[PDB]
Amino acid sequence: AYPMPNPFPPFRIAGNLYYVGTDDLASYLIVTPRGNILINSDLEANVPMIKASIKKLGFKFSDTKILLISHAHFDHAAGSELIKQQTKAKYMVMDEDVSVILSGGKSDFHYANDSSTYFTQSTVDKVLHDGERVELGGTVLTAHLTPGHTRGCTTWTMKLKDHGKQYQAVIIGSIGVNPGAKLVDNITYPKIAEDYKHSIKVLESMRCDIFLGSHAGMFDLKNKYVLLSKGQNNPFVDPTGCKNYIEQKANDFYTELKKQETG
Ligand SMILES: [Cl-]
Ligand SMILES: [Zn+2]
Ligand SMILES: [Zn+2]
Repeated sequence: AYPMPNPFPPFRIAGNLYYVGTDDLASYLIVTPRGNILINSDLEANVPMIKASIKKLGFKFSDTKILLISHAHFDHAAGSELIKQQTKAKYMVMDEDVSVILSGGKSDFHYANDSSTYFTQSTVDKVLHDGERVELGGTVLTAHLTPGHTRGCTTWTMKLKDHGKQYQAVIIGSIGVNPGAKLVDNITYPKIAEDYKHSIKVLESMRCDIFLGSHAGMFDLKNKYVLLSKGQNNPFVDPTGCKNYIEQKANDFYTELKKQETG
């Protein structure tokens, strides 16, 4: 059973990007004059928490115009149908992950036969592609296809202005290798290893100032939030941590590949 995340205080990360997630599953709110964009619906049990966080910041849940996700796995997309019903937000997903979203996880190349990983089925209002942009009220998000973890895992990026300076925010979708995933001669997802390697190439050459991810633990949410409360110069601007994390996971992939190929 996936550990139920604990509530986390919502806050502004930089520019018009706010954190409205939990102490684990990370969710983001981009506020614009023409509505807001929400990233990651998390677990069903988390929807009320996400709505509450958005309202705590002084915004309206009803102003959610677009719903996005890091990748198609229950812990990041299970609550999407509820959010669509409750806000009428337009659901946009990377083409490669659409099948999983429509089938509620039944078509998952790895978890197709694990009902504990299934989630409510939902329709995709707009199919996204590598490098496509999502724009609203002047804000521009770019969807980067960084496959492997899921066929259509998306790494979202955007430029934020903070304290007069410009910073590239990167929400790493995930390039982690889940326990059991087969990297060699995968029957259902043959290009899995090839995809991970492509993601490593993309991520390792990607400008990254404001380091974020689908999971709080990826970018040290807790400690950075504490520094933020202490009033430190945006502790979320962490290009060094981003570089190191990407390299670490890139190496974690090769460690698993090595294990599967020679262990
Ligand atoms: Cl990790
Ligand atoms: Zn996942
Ligand atoms: Zn996850």
